[PDB]
Amino acid sequence: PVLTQPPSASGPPGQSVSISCSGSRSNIGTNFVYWYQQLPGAAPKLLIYKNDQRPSGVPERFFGSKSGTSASLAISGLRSEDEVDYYCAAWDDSLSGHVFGAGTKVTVLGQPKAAPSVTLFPPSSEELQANKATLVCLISDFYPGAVTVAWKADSSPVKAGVETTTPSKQSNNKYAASSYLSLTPEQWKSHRSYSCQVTHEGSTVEKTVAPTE
Amino acid sequence: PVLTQPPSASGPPGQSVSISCSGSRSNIGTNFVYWYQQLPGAAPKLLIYKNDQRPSGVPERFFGSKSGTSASLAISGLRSEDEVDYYCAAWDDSLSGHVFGAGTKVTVLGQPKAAPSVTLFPPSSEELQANKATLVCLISDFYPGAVTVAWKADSSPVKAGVETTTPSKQSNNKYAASSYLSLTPEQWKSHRSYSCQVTHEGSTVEKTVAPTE
Amino acid sequence: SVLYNFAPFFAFKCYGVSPTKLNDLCFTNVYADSFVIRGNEVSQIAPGQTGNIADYNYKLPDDFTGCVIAWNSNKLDSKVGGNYNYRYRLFRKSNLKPFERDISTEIYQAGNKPCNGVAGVNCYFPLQSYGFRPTYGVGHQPYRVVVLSFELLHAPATVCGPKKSTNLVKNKCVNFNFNGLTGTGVLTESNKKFLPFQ
Amino acid sequence: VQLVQSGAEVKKPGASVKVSCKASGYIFSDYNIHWVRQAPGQGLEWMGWISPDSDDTNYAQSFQGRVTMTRDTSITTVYMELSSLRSDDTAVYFCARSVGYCSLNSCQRWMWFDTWGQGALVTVSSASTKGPSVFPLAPSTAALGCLVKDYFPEPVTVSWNSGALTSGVHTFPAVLQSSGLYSLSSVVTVPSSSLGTQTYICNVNHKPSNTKVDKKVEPKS
Repeated sequence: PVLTQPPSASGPPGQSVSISCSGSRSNIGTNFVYWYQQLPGAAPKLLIYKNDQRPSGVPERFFGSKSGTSASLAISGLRSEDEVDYYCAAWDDSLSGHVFGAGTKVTVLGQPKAAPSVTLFPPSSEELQANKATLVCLISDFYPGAVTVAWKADSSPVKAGVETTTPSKQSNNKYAASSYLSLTPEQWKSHRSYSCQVTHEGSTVEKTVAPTE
Repeated sequence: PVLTQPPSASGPPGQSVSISCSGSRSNIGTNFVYWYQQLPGAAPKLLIYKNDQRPSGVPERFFGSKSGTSASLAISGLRSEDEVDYYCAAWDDSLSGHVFGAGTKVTVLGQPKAAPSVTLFPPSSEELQANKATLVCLISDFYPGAVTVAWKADSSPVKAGVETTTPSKQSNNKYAASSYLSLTPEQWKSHRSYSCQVTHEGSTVEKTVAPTE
Repeated sequence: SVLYNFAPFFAFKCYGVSPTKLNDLCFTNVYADSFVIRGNEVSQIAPGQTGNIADYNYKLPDDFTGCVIAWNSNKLDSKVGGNYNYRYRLFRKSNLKPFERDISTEIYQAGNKPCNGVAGVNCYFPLQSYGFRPTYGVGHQPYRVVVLSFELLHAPATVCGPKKSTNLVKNKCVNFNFNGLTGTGVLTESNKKFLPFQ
Repeated sequence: VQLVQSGAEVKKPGASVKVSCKASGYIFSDYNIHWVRQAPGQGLEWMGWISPDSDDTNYAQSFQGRVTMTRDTSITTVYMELSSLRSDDTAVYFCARSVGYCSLNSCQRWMWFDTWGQGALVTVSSASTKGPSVFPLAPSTAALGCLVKDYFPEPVTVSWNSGALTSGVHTFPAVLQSSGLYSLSSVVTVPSSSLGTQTYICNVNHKPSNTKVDKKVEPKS
């Protein structure tokens, strides 16, 4: 048996939300359910233990309960400046080991899109003198994330190890992503025009450079 | 498949509470989840429809959400004077009929016990004129309820159709219960002492009468 | 002749033979199918046209051989509440081949999340219903759009309208027409005994 | 909107009953009325919808022929002819209002139940109504009361001192006996100094039997 959790929690601020952790008959009900939360880039911390008492260090803000197969963790609204992922833990006698949930990250609920800016950097001659050539293009100044970057030689797209890095959230309220592509100098100089396209879920721009300067 | 709900919800006032309604794969997710609540002794009323719209007639107090198999109805605190049972409804294509939940009744969370008082009423001569005899004893002025009443002949408690009525809530902040037992005049006059005992979860008192007056 | 007494129409532009010359050319196979759409969706029901309901529910190829018959219907399919029976499917995978119906109930996925029955932030139900109220305007009312398609070179002609029968004239040299057997002569009652198949 | 109707009469097993909730204030040709029963201590079960225009209704997986359905556009009230009433049918019957229109089996997912109000009481029972022959019950501060038996159906009203006493008058819950009888108990409290001196009476009124008995209570002799 594998314990399941939603990938993310959709919770708007100003009104109460909660999460559920469904299990099994030998996992939930006969044993207590513990909830854990971790800060982004830091250590976790227990939230509710034994389903009715709470640790010292948290105000009267959270509530947790267990009812049969699933256990609910009632939350009094949501703070926009404090968003953490939640965990669900229990015990199974047949597995004889602690089982942890998938992890539910609470997300707030609408902002308009922005205008992305794309740049493309051709390799320098010092890279080409080592019998190698790599191409990288970057996307920035866009909100929100979840973008896909693909290469194009203005005649047909090329797939020679194309990867798409996951977007990362910065501190200036802006999402960023990049794509890398490494080739050989024979194929790099075969095409005199290279570009990459970005997908802003409705917006697409092209950054065309030349392999001269 | 059948839809399950907890028999009752344990919710303290002043803190957020929520309920979960787990179903099947063809029942939740692909179809919207509707929550219904009814007054004690009156008609029901819909609470949340289509999981993000609310009907006109309720303030911005309640919230409902759905996440995969289970749907959560988050409640921002609890009013002691307003406690109602909650329902969960959905649709299943295979069963081709609407399915309703078991019903979750919210309950507040600690008061000390009281002193029960028990009386026993022997049958009158007019009842014995009809070649019949019934014995009834009653319990009142006890808090909380969940009491069990059994008869006693001071030598051997008798089982000739012994039943136990469920406790009922009155208006003067107390519960009440009773037990009935109908017999024949031959067995009724066989024993010269009859009594019944009550179980107030820690205290037991006896009410002994005589079949003379 | 029983075609134009079915309320005033809304769109009757055609892309081929004239509707009045259909009696002069006898066909062999004609198709009939009907549906209801919003009044803002009547425009894109055409050979080679894009739109919302253009490539996801019903498409038309270049060769059409017919046209639509769209009129106003607001006192059969419109209620003071809702009419949720009619629906349109727009969360589809790819292009739809014209003249091909499709029915499905699986939840469409718009991302990389594997949805096998769940409806997440990227997976949505592919069947969206309409809403028909008198509060809605003329451009938001259901129109019973019916389209007729004609087929050629499958069989000899068997479907076409009336033949305009007339009276009979006796004892006069006139020209006649008996099931394509032309000729000029005088009609006279016979005494022969024809077999009942000739 | 409104859903007021009359209370359903108690039916023995193997009988027929009709229930109908009045519809007014609108036109009864655009909203499909529903029906559902509220079983005590558990959930609800559903059988189908009623379109008030034509014959296009269906049935559920568990109810094939036990429910029969009939519309009436002249009075704009739906009619029902229930058959084969058993012990599982004992529940209150509510007609559920619906918004929109739904003829097929895939259009009601956006539909939500609009209005509930004042259902009827249906209880399937073998032993049924009958005139009571209740005899006084002897008493044991002191307590006294009169217990009602051999009557059908629930409930009855116990009034003491011709309705001049109200405090302490509580209707104790009854149970389903093997013979089908009920037992509603009402008790009052008097001081022990007056037990056989002051005359005490209690009145129990039976609605279908039209029997009103002002029975005086006496100690056992």
